[PDB]
Amino acid sequence: IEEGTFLFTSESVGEGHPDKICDQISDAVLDAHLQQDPDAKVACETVAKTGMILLAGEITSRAAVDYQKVVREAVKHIGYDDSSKGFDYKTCNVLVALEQQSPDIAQGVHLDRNEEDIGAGDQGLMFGYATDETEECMPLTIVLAHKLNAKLAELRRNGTLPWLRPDSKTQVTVQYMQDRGAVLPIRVHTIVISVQHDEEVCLDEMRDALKEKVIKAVVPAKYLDEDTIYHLQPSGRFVIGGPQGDAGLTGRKIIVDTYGGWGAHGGGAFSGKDYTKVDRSAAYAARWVAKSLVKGGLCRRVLVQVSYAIGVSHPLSISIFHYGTSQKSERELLEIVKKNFDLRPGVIVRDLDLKKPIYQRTAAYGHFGRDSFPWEVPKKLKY
Amino acid sequence: IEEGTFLFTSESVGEGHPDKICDQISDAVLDAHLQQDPDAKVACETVAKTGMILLAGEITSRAAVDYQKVVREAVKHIGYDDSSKGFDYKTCNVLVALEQQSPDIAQGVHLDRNEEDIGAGDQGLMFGYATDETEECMPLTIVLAHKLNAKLAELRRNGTLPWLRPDSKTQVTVQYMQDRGAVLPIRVHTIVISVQHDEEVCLDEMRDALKEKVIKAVVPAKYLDEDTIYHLQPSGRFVIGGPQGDAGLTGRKIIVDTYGGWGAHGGGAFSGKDYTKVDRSAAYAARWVAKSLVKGGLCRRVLVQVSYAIGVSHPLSISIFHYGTSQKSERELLEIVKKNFDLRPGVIVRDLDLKKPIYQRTAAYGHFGRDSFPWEVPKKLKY
Ligand SMILES: COc1ccc(N2Cc3cnc(NCC4CC4)nc3[C@]3(CCN(Cc4ccn[nH]4)C3)C2=O)cc1
Ligand SMILES: COc1ccc(N2Cc3cnc(NCC4CC4)nc3[C@]3(CCN(Cc4ccn[nH]4)C3)C2=O)cc1
Ligand SMILES: C[S@@+](CC[C@H](N)C(=O)[O-])C[C@H]1O[C@@H](n2cnc3c(N)ncnc32)[C@H](O)[C@@H]1O
Ligand SMILES: C[S@@+](CC[C@H](N)C(=O)[O-])C[C@H]1O[C@@H](n2cnc3c(N)ncnc32)[C@H](O)[C@@H]1O
Ligand SMILES: [Cl-]
Ligand SMILES: [Cl-]
Ligand SMILES: [Cl-]
Ligand SMILES: [Cl-]
Repeated sequence: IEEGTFLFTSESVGEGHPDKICDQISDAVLDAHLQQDPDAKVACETVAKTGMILLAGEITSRAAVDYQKVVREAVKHIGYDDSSKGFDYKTCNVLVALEQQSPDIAQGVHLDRNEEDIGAGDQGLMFGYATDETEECMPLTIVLAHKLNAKLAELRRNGTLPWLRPDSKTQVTVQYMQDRGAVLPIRVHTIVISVQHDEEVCLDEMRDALKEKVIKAVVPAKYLDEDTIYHLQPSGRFVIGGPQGDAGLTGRKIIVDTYGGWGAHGGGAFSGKDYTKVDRSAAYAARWVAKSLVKGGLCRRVLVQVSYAIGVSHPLSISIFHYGTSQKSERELLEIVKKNFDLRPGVIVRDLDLKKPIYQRTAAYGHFGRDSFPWEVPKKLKY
Repeated sequence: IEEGTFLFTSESVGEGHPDKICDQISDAVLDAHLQQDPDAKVACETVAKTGMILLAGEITSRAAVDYQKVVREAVKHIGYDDSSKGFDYKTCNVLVALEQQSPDIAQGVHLDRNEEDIGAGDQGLMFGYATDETEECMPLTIVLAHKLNAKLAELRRNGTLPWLRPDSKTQVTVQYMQDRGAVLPIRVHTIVISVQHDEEVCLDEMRDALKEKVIKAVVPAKYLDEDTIYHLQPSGRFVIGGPQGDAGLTGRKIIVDTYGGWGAHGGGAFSGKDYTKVDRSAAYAARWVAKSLVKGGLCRRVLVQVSYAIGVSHPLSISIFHYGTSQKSERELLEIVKKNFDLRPGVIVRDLDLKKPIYQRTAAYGHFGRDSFPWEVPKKLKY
């Protein structure tokens, strides 16, 4: 490691990783409610183990939702459709333990409140991060990690590698060069890929395909060299997978959902939650602030913290850290943020269109850096 | 905010917060297995909702564990012992969905392996952090947040404030001064406390007690001033609480368990997992490295990243970032770490005594900065 350079690692998981199954189901449930009742109050956890999807949590909604159909359709989309794969949407158990939202929360947060003045749905802290090292303003480590999982699913679904199954994990270590507080990717140091597979395909066939058809189809050759380390199917066998291999829960992939270890995290999970839960809406808004600061040329890399008290609409405080990449001071950046953004949840909902039922699309491959969701479209800053 | 100073926020939760209930139950289950079989393979998730504790996951163990008794005793200790509190260990449902560990994982990780050479139980990334701003080398924001929750439980259990219930959350914002890469606490900017309570006590009595008997008994007066903001029972009413108010899951408080937003997090949860799951053992070891570097006078503040591939014993890479607080270079610090530590899980287990059934004690008030656990006792460094 040359002075002024360093390593960093991030991971991602595939659509059939059991924790990710749960995030996607939680958001399928949220979307189903929002399609009928844009003001649904949703706090839907999902738990997955062999043969079982359990929904647990709190929903107050005017919608009439068929949980059996919504869950099973989400599992079908993921690709768990036969007992030979370890899980089947047609024949699994779907159990439901859902109640109304606590009236004590409801009265303290949103009852008889003007929408713009709705209180935060909980206390908590949230961070937003952006880095100009990729065009979409995300760490390369996690971008590559996500793309490796997406490539697996693509080659599963197109029948190229029909021995693949939906459960996968990847991990990418990149060497970076310091650049005036920004970072510049140099090379890929190590790649890990583990993916569930059928009983017939042998290890050598898998490792060859993972290198030639997955890694080389994703990672630019300029980052790979004779010294890159590859751990491909390092466990040696991964036939049992999905929830049968490992329980899944909603909100157990919060670093995969965000910045891959870069930046910071306040702890809150996204999936299964409507916009009044600031764990999601304020994290989305903080990403939007950070990405706006970088795309607007004020920063090359930036971290934002916000925090809330349950029942209180305005953030308790906001702070900006620019890694030495701005000519503006911390105070000046905060002034710019305060003049251009309003981080009350009942204003974020409007700016980011957070009653729209697009949340299942966020629940795999990261919530940030993809598909021009509203929090990924920078706001033009006035100052 | 004077130039060179900044705000930071962290939160904590109490023993009866539903997510924390689940962490404690998961670790009660782990400890019960370890008491009989020090080599138990445990991956026990817990889910909590009104009237229900569900265990889901994978356990291969020679122990004979009474899950009904272990779960109910954990709930009793927390203090949920009557339907008037919303949850009762005597009369709740305890459901069990536990299978053996996947044989495909077992064969790739530990079967027929020398203990020192056991593979990591999963891939993943983990960070360790330490900061000399408190003697126990933890961020003041989270230390104060934890202590506020502990004070609530103390005054509940001693009968001082008998209207308190076990579910609580706190959040502390501190203003800091930059100090040569270290940080120096200046003042407490905002405190939030929400705690479940009985039907009889009024809001004013609670807010007065929270200020006079909780905050003043925890936070040094030197940090509190006329401008400190207090959000005490900000929702106005919190009679419904525990799992009845909000579902809980294991591993949904991973930032409360660690550094309160400081440092970084790799995503893995601790509770319910034996030492072969590097999400826990390598995070503990990385804390131990970081704390050793600060107590050994090499750093004032430091962040360490390690990462693994399933089935591979040695970390894929290690990196140290010292925030400008060391005279040694990054390369030199890494050399010192490599000469003094061995971060294979099958060596960490020995150094940190990770077959010992002490894990339920880690599962509330943070895993770090408390009680001189082995990862909190610095290693004397040779160099
Ligand atoms: C003059 O330009 C510069 C000057 C310095 C930097 N460096 C140098 C540097 C060197 N080593 C490591 N090793 C990784 C570690 C985890 C231990 N991390 C960094 C970080 C990148 C992640 N940083 C911490 C972090 C991680 C998550 N949140 N924050 C600090 C950084 O920024 C970049 C440009
Ligand atoms: C010369 O001495 C110095 C020079 C600079 C520092 N500062 C100055 C500073 C100023 N503002 C904020 N606002 C909080 C933000 C979240 C946005 N954070 C910092 C951090 C503390 C948390 N740091 C990021 C972080 C958070 C989690 N992981 N990393 C960076 C830091 O270190 C300290 C001593
Ligand atoms: C390794 S498991 C966690 C440990 C597990 N609960 C146990 O009982 O040991 C975490 C994830 O790794 C992946 N995985 C499961 N089986 C695997 C195998 N045989 N080889 C490699 N990765 C596997 C799946 O994505 C799974 O969700
Ligand atoms: C606010 S709840 C999360 C939102 C919830 N699932 C819902 O349906 O709106 C998260 C935590 O806040 C706390 N909490 C629950 N009821 C509360 C209330 N009435 N006032 C303040 N905090 C409360 C409990 O610690 C709970 O676990
Ligand atoms: Cl996992
Ligand atoms: Cl929620
Ligand atoms: Cl919570
Ligand atoms: Cl596990």
